[PDB]
Amino acid sequence: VSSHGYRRQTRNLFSQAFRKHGMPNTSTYLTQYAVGEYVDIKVNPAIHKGMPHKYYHGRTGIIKEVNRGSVIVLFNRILANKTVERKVIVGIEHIRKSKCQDEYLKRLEINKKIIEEAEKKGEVPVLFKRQPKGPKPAVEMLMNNIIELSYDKVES
Amino acid sequence: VNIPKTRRTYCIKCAYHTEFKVGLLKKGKDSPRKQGARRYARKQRGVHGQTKPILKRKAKTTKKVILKIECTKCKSSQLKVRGRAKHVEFGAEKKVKGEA
RNA sequence: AGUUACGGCCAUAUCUACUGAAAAACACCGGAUCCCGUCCGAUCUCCGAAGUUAAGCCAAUAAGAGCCAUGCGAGUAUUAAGGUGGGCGACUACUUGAGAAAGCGUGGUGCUGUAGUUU
RNA sequence: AGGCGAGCGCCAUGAUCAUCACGACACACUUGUUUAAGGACAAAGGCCAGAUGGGGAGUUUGGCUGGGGCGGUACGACCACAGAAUCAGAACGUGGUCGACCGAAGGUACUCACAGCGAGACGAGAACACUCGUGUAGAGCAUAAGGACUAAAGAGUGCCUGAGUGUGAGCACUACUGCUUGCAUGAGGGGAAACCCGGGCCUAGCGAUCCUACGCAUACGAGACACUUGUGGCGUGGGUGUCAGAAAAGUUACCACAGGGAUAACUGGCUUGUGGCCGCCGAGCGUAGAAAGCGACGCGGCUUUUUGAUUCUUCGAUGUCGGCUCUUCCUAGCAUGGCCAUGCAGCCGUGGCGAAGUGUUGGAUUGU
RNA sequence: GCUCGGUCGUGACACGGAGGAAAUGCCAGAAAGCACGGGUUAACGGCGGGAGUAACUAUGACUCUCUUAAGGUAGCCAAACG
RNA sequence: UAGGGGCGAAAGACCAAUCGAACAGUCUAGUUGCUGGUUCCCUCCGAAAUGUCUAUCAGGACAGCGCGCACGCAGAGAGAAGCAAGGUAGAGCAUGGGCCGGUAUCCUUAAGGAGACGGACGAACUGCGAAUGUGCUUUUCUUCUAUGCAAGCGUAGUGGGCGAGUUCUGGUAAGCAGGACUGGCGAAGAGGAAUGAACCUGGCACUGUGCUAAGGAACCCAAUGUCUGGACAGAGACCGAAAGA
RNA sequence: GCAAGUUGAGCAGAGGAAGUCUGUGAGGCGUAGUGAAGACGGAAAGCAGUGUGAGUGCGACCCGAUAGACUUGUGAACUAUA
RNA sequence: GGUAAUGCACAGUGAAGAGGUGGCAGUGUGCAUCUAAGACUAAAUACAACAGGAGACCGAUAGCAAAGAAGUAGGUUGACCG
Ligand SMILES: [K+]
Ligand SMILES: [K+]
Ligand SMILES: [K+]
Ligand SMILES: [K+]
Ligand SMILES: [K+]
Ligand SMILES: [K+]
Ligand SMILES: [K+]
Ligand SMILES: [K+]
Ligand SMILES: [K+]
Ligand SMILES: [K+]
Ligand SMILES: [K+]
Ligand SMILES: [K+]
Ligand SMILES: [K+]
Ligand SMILES: [K+]
Ligand SMILES: [K+]
Ligand SMILES: [K+]
Ligand SMILES: [K+]
Ligand SMILES: [K+]
Ligand SMILES: [K+]
Ligand SMILES: [K+]
Ligand SMILES: [K+]
Ligand SMILES: [K+]
Ligand SMILES: [K+]
Ligand SMILES: [K+]
Ligand SMILES: [K+]
Ligand SMILES: [K+]
Ligand SMILES: [K+]
Ligand SMILES: [K+]
Ligand SMILES: [K+]
Ligand SMILES: [K+]
Ligand SMILES: [K+]
Ligand SMILES: [K+]
Ligand SMILES: [K+]
Ligand SMILES: [K+]
Ligand SMILES: [K+]
Ligand SMILES: [K+]
Ligand SMILES: [K+]
Ligand SMILES: [K+]
Ligand SMILES: [K+]
Ligand SMILES: [K+]
Ligand SMILES: [K+]
Ligand SMILES: [Mg+2]
Ligand SMILES: [Mg+2]
Ligand SMILES: [Mg+2]
Ligand SMILES: [Mg+2]
Ligand SMILES: [Mg+2]
Ligand SMILES: [Mg+2]
Ligand SMILES: [Mg+2]
Ligand SMILES: [Mg+2]
Ligand SMILES: [Mg+2]
Ligand SMILES: [Mg+2]
Ligand SMILES: [Mg+2]
Ligand SMILES: [Mg+2]
Ligand SMILES: [Mg+2]
Ligand SMILES: [Mg+2]
Ligand SMILES: [Mg+2]
Ligand SMILES: [Mg+2]
Ligand SMILES: [Mg+2]
Ligand SMILES: [Mg+2]
Ligand SMILES: [Mg+2]
Ligand SMILES: [Mg+2]
Ligand SMILES: [Mg+2]
Ligand SMILES: [Mg+2]
Ligand SMILES: [Mg+2]
Ligand SMILES: [Mg+2]
Ligand SMILES: [Mg+2]
Ligand SMILES: [Mg+2]
Ligand SMILES: [Mg+2]
Ligand SMILES: [Mg+2]
Ligand SMILES: [Mg+2]
Ligand SMILES: [Mg+2]
Ligand SMILES: [Mg+2]
Ligand SMILES: [Mg+2]
Ligand SMILES: [Zn+2]
Repeated sequence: VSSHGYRRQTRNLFSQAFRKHGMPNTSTYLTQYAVGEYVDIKVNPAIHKGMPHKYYHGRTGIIKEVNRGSVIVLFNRILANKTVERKVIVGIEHIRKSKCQDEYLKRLEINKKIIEEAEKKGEVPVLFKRQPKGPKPAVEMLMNNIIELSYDKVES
Repeated sequence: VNIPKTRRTYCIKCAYHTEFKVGLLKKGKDSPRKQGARRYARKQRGVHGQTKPILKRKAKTTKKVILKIECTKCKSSQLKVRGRAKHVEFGAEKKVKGEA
């Protein structure tokens, strides 16, 4: 039978990668955080204070409050077939800034131009949506340089 | 476990750090005049047998170390709790490193 | 263009042999009276310029070891979905999709930020 | 009121109230010695208190479990493995550990490594102390297992008792418990300072209501007022290991009741280890010679006639071992009929093939 | 287990003592029992292991060693008891 | 001589067909987590056999899944497009464990040992690493959507499950014991596999005409014939191994 | 139905009467909370009925133990012993 | 219910003439309110047999066990049963 301590089953998780042992780099400490940013959790096994519980490893959430050397992040979780919000305390050594909003922020920068012109000249924005890839395109071909294919390889 | 007989620490009444005297807490004698003692005496009185349960299936070996510390200036007291230990000594000789 | 002080990413920067280097630096170097520290002015701390490019730091060289990239291995190994497919089983063919690794070939061998100094 | 030893205790005897034996009388009480004998003793009653007490009275005698019992603890905690690469995830599944220990093995600041290997240095050897060069951990880190750590978290050296005090918010399926983190304070610590510290490098070493002991200030107190006892509030200790927590020994073949095929003792079904029977290969043996007859070391099957393994059907009932009697079926063929091989001269045999028509007995010991 | 003897200790309530305004507590005191010393199995019951050693071999009268409250005598037996 | 009492040449025997504690009557309609039963029609919606704690294991409670009444309302059991985490299958044998053999060379012996290398390996070995599955953002992103969702309040049943396909652990195995994922039977009829809870086709108000599925088409039995190769065994259509001519 | 309020308490007065009508008039809950308490104070329509679903206690959906106790109740015509 | 004694008893002990009580043990002191250890008392309240009047009750397997010669016919050794 299995046990139920705070760091159960973390032999693979919570171990350093090959040729990457030691303390964190300066960039870790010089990064500034703000309320409302999206942030991503990855535990560093060498630091023993401010570690989250291993369920949260590799998950992304939103910063709710900022303190001297730690952050409070909001998560959601299913328990007993219902949704529950959870507020997780994490030290700054175990977090990295998330990339999940990157494309959306670029798109907002384009929208922000159009939405002004749409008051002056038009009435409503064109709004620049994405579209999924359509059907295969048409082609005009010169028809020299033909290559033949054959079952010449007998494959003993 | 070895404990020194003196400890400089914060005194709540004096509101600054002071010298304290350190010793093991002592369990005092039960009083017949309290409400629980009075109730039990009356209930036991007749031909009623044993009227309250007594524990028999006991299981623990140690009990928790508890220190009483007294402020030398104002005689106020604080209670400090230290966990379970089979044996305790006050003011013995230091555990000097690198013995023969 | 190098160097030097403080750095960033942490081997394209490592490890082993050899060889070069104008100027200014960087060093080795000469002492212990004091401050400071040793079994020991070796290390650490202080006060100095008689010497020297031999060393370190910097740079080149090597069908070098190791690291980094790419091609091939290879539509190979494994795998999702499907059928009144096959086989006594062990397991395996086909149809619509996803898709490696080791080895071995070829090329590389630090890049940059802020300030100071030197034709 | 006397006496002793450098007014003290010790030794003399004289007044004041109970009081334990012993005598001698008769009045309570006792006995058909009764116009009598005993006698304040006995014997007989009453109220409290100790002792003894299966002679009796009430009651109890945990759970999980390839049925129960005996055994173990899968009953409270911790690490690793597996459970078809998030997390979770059963079995009396696998390898183990816990109920503690430590004034430093706690807190801080600085210095320097280690295990080994190759050269050296009298006694001095395999193994004594001191040196030089290499050395990504091959060492250590009190105590399982995993993770972590290199101008350190390891080994030394200095100083300190933060193993402070109030009061908030959260994480682990979250009550208890453990940990993370906010603000305010200390005539707080260590460090030049930035920084760090409200136990142990991280994941284990633990416990409610009521009662009781101690610490802390603020309350209550019966018509009024004072004091000795008492009652409230917050926090810690004293303990429940069956660990979300009753106060508890057996036996019934003299036995009762409610139920159960949720579960055993027959048969049947599935399986075939064990039991029995058959094939394949050819090392050696047979007077020569693998194979007339055998056939090691290995390998593949069939049967249900042995005993296991499991619990699907029956507990408002399927009569349980052996013998007697009587019938039918199977073949893996003991005799009787036809044949083939031979290490078949003849006699007696041995190995094989088609074949189940007819036969296969009488007794002694023993329930068999 | 039953029985006999003494106290050296413990062991109730009463009866005393000290103190306090008083209650509650405290101290002394204390029979029988218990403890301690003897008796008792036609009372309940109980009654051992290991090594060597004799002119063939076997066996061990003999020796040594551990052990106890005492180590199964006289008889009887694969017996209704192997 | 009378019931927690009698009487016994002792068997728990006997005490009015009753005795290991008599009979009569009352308290009393004693108690029951256990067995049996529980009475009219149609319409609409529709489960669970799992988790935590329990002197708990034939029982409870709390939560999860139904239904009724519903304030209200931009959502979704599906994809894309950016982004994270993971150590299984395959592949390998660089730290640790561990099997067999080595040329030149080296060390001694005149044996053996070491070896520049090759072959064989681990659920508690890893240097590399899938497919499938999981989460985050964006409708400023395709596609659907009111006969739809639905906070809140009140209250039920359930808490013995079993089986198929794909996979795993214990065991020689088992119609054996125990988990995970996606649909079933339970609570599911109809047509087909001759028959069968779960397999194939495919989800049911009540009628009438046409068409197809799965499976069939000499006869039983509604619909059948054709072409080309194999095969002779009381064979096959239903059916066992290593070994063989 | 009435509403910062609400109500068939008991009981009295009327009435050819176990009905009905009218008084007097308590109490209860509400009109705002916090603490063990001393003490302090700052949001949210209620009361009484007529019925339905549902919890708890009483025989409690219906039937069913082996047992326990109590009597100033009965029995030795069978059977035991003097 | 009565909580460091609400009421009632038994044994020891046992008052004062002045005493009792004021929902928590004790001691003191003012204040308020009563008078135990002797007796009698109407009305307003409770409920069988027997008699009278009523009813959203039951209608001969119902309603009391019993709508007729019902505690009857009949039964237990007996208590009792029907
Ligand atoms: K006389
Ligand atoms: K006389
Ligand atoms: K006389
Ligand atoms: K008894
Ligand atoms: K089992
Ligand atoms: K275990
Ligand atoms: K360790
Ligand atoms: K009072
Ligand atoms: K009063
Ligand atoms: K108290
Ligand atoms: K306790
Ligand atoms: K328990
Ligand atoms: K018993
Ligand atoms: K008997
Ligand atoms: K059996
Ligand atoms: K049965
Ligand atoms: K029989
Ligand atoms: K024959
Ligand atoms: K025959
Ligand atoms: K003998
Ligand atoms: K014998
Ligand atoms: K007799
Ligand atoms: K009998
Ligand atoms: K009786
Ligand atoms: K039950
Ligand atoms: K439906
Ligand atoms: K259960
Ligand atoms: K519920
Ligand atoms: K390996
Ligand atoms: K593996
Ligand atoms: K329920
Ligand atoms: K069912
Ligand atoms: K269904
Ligand atoms: K059919
Ligand atoms: K079947
Ligand atoms: K036909
Ligand atoms: K009810
Ligand atoms: K009954
Ligand atoms: K009177
Ligand atoms: K009748
Ligand atoms: K009669
Ligand atoms: Mg897991
Ligand atoms: Mg008493
Ligand atoms: Mg120069
Ligand atoms: Mg000097
Ligand atoms: Mg020098
Ligand atoms: Mg030079
Ligand atoms: Mg059991
Ligand atoms: Mg430490
Ligand atoms: Mg801390
Ligand atoms: Mg810590
Ligand atoms: Mg428990
Ligand atoms: Mg069964
Ligand atoms: Mg077999
Ligand atoms: Mg059989
Ligand atoms: Mg029968
Ligand atoms: Mg039957
Ligand atoms: Mg029969
Ligand atoms: Mg035959
Ligand atoms: Mg015999
Ligand atoms: Mg279940
Ligand atoms: Mg049942
Ligand atoms: Mg593999
Ligand atoms: Mg179950
Ligand atoms: Mg069907
Ligand atoms: Mg009320
Ligand atoms: Mg208000
Ligand atoms: Mg009933
Ligand atoms: Mg009883
Ligand atoms: Mg009172
Ligand atoms: Mg009629
Ligand atoms: Mg009648
Ligand atoms: Mg008669
Ligand atoms: Zn003080």
